[PDB]
Amino acid sequence: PSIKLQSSDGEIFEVDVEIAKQSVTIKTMLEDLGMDPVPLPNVNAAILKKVIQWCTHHDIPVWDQEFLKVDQGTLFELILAANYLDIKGLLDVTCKTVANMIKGKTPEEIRKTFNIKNDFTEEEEAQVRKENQW
Amino acid sequence: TQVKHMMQVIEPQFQRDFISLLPKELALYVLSFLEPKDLLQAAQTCRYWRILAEDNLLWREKCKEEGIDEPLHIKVIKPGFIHSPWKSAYIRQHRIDTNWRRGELKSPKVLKGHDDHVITCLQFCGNRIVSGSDDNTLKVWSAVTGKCLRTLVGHTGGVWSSQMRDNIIISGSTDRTLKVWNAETGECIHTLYGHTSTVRCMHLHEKRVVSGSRDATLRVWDIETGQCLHVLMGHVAAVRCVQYDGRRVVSGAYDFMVKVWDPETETCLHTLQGHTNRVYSLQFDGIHVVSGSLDTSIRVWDVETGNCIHTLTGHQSLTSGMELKDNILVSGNADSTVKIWDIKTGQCLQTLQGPNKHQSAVTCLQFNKNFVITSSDDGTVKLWDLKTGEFIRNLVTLESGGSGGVVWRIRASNTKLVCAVGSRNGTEETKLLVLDFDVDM
Repeated sequence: PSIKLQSSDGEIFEVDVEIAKQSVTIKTMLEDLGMDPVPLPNVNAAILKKVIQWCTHHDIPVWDQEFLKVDQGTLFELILAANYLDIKGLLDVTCKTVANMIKGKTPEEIRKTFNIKNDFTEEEEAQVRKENQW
Repeated sequence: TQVKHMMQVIEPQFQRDFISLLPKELALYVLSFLEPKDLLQAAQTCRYWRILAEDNLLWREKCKEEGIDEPLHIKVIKPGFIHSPWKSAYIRQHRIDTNWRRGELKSPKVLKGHDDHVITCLQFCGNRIVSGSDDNTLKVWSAVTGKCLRTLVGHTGGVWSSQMRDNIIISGSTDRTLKVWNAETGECIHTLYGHTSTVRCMHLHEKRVVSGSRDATLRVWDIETGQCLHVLMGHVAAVRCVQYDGRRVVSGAYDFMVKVWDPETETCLHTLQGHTNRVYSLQFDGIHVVSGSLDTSIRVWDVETGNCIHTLTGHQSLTSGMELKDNILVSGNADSTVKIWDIKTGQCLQTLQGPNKHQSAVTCLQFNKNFVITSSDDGTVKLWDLKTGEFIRNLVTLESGGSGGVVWRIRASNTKLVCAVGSRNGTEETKLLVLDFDVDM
């Protein structure tokens, strides 16, 4: 079959059941709470359209990595979309994608990637560096 | 919790970064994908990140990753910081590992002992070191202080096999008798007679000690009762090595044979035939018996079938040392070579040679997931990268290693290295070198 779910935006999405049931949240609301239209307050059409795209498509997969080539805003959006929709898959991929953005050592560089102001006082930063020495 | 508690106190508010905005949990589910190396870097990012990279449970795993299992709890500066018992426990290891690897050798605690004699066996059971010597004595030391705590005086023959299990030292001597000792009181609580020849080896397992002797018979002794529960007779030659997992008694005798025994019924369950010569070293993980012979080879047997599983060849001489762990075998060989094998695949994972290979015979070896510590007649205790098989450095380098100085046996704790150093000639006073690779935390 197929079921309809409503993003926060208010946009209904005709997404094949199972394909959408990849979101145990959506699944739970479909099989347990039974929502004619599955209201997904935490996910807007923009992202819900993205999770579905990811879901209707189901170590960082040789595709998910591209699909997540998107900017941080979206990534973050998906981390939540996934987390909210409880889509372990999407969540792992995205979160990892972020992690990978970190996997590269150098605090300074890690910041240049997530902005991040070095809010460490003189002594502090030192201490942090001494503690996370390597 | 703990991570939450940190925020509500340090107040690292306002952060224009991806993870700082992610719900605490998700930011963690993210950082969790980072290897400790990264987390540590991520932790130097910003107070916020630091606080996250500090999630206790996050390391409890990264530790069970490096096999820590025990989180260290150090024991008062400005802006409090709830350190993760695991992150620190992890760093401790990383550092310990590092202190081992490139950590400056601190000038070891010399444990002058067994003057002009050979430390024929070494036991290292946390803080207590038990050096067995052919000077008929054993000395219980403090890897800690380095002071000789006791000298198990009792044997009339030289000690050649030793086993220990906290306060319970069991020594086997040429005098034909094992001797159970109280490492604390240094008193001989038992003198296991039954062996007519030299008690060459002995493997202790819980309350029992199977002893191998030149008498061709091994004897299972009750370390507690002092009784000799069993006598394994079936070896034509002398038993040089013995392994007792409590279930079976794998033995290696100069009879080229490796006998697997069911102590209980004094029955040689198996006679492992395959060594064209004296089997000197034995290893047994309850599943695979790894015999190491003077025949140059190391045969990986199937204790169950008795069927040789692998005939690990490569060494050019007598595989003296041999440590088996997780089906990974590291064989110390008189060929000055140490080899690391995957006794499952029979692959010779590594060979510890190289420009910094041992010059003379490898006498002992210790190894963990990270390194292989190898002692040699060359007076050097080398630290090798188990994984890469690369020589790392010489933890020890007897200035006499070449002029008679030698390192007979070594025992490595996760934090320190005990080395039985000495020489046939008076160039190295027999002693134990206790190198400490712990870290200030």
